[PDB]
Amino acid sequence: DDDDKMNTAIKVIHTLKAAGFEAYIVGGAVRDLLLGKTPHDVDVASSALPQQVKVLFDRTVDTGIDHGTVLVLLDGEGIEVTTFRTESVEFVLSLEEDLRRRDFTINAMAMTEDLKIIDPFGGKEDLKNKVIRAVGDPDERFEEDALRMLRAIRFSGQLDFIIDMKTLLSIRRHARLIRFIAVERLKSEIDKIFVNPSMQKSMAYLKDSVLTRFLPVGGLFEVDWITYHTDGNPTYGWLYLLHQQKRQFTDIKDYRFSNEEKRLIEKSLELTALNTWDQWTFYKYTLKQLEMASRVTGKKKDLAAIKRQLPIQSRSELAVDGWDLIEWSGAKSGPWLKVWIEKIERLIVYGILKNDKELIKDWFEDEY
Ligand SMILES: Nc1ccn([C@@H]2O[C@H](COP(=O)(O)CP(=O)(O)OP(=O)(O)O)[C@@H](O)[C@H]2O)c(=O)n1
Repeated sequence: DDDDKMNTAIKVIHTLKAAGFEAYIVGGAVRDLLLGKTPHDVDVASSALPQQVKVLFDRTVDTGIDHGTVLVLLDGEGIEVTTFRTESVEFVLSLEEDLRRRDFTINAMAMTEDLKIIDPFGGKEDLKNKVIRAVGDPDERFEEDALRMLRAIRFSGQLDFIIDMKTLLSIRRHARLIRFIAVERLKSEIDKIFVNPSMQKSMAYLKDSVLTRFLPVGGLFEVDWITYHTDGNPTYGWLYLLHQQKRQFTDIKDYRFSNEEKRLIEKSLELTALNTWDQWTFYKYTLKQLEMASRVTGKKKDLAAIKRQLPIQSRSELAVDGWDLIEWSGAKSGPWLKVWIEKIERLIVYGILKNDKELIKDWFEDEY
């Protein structure tokens, strides 16, 4: 491989310890190393306080300082250094105090500079058995942050693990608490589930855990997911969900999509409702919308080639505009222009009228 994150984190730990502080790799990096995977991120936990970290490193980003977190920039990587803490934020004085309030045992391990695993809650055994289990009392972990309930669902698909039975029954009992979680955090976890492996298992856990009873419009996630295959874009999960149920975008708008996301969903839904697609269809809709609609209805056409082979790609290529029509018509500017521009546009897109000012003028003077 060519990873640098672990190496950089080792250097960060070394500098922290050279200055008298304790420092360890924590979080998913430890889980990933034990799974033989290359970590996406490597967090460091330290007895150093944020301003003490800033003294030791030339380049830091300080946005999370209130939470105890300094981002250390080193060797072209960024390592998050967080003081021992628990969230609710309270700084604490030992590693174990920090670890004992984390969500799941596989996420509550630490590793030293010398590769020793500190695993007070059996993270290694659960990792080996492929079990997502809350640290300590699950009722406690889920009251501290109800989003953890949904995180457990997400990890089951992402790692192909099961959810520990006691933990899962705890989620069932506290699923109501999900109502307090910012919808942006909910959407972020669901977007991950939609692109992760084993997503059908994640969706069955979502239902079995009772989360679908209390998530915003939670019942809508209970569709048949067998024929869903992610395209790497979480948006396709939301469109698949709606299409399977013959529902419209407004039914999921609680999740606070961006305008472009919403447009992509709404336009794709339109395409799936349109009986037959022709040149104007391929002209007016984006490739991304055409491809997502094709994906969700099961078509496999070579969409890109059809769009590319149209006479023009967009309105900016049109050889005529409203002010040419004002000249030829002798009429004052008004909404009629858009009507007539579109007539001309259609004729060009269907390859009937040449995209040529003088020939469009001929057509117009004859039609008007
Ligand atoms: N609610 C939470 C959120 C986080 N944590 C703890 O913070 C660490 C970093 O999570 P993180 O959010 O920074 C990345 P993660 O979500 O684990 O996915 P990835 O590693 O596959 O990229 C996790 O390992 C948990 O121990 C927690 O105890 N309760």
